[PDB]
Amino acid sequence: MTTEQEFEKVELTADGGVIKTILKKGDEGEENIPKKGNEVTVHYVGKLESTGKVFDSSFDRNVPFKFHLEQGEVIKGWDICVSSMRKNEKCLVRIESMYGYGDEGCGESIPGNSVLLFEIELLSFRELEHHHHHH
Repeated sequence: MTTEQEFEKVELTADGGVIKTILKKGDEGEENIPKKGNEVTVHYVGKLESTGKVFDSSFDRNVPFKFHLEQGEVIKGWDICVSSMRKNEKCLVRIESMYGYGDEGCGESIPGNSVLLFEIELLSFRELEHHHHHH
């Protein structure tokens, strides 16, 4: 009956140091692993934790925007989350200044070196073997 789940955060995971919170866990899937360099489809949404401001724009709550993993658009914040997701799993990731485009300044909703939360749910993915076959 928990409305506020007592979840732990993963602070600086070994995949390049990103903060993500475990919400749902992948039930089972050996082949069910979305990794970088491969094509994945996910939706992102949430709020600005930096001030607790919930998202309310004409675009974010309306348009289903999705990116692909490792297309150069994603740096680290999404990268660690999606490359460690599962098709039946879900985590909340923290987009910090260095985890996002706080360097270049190119953001979407409110990119001001603030910490934002995006719920990433990997509904579609496809592991493509693009490496030389040893055997």
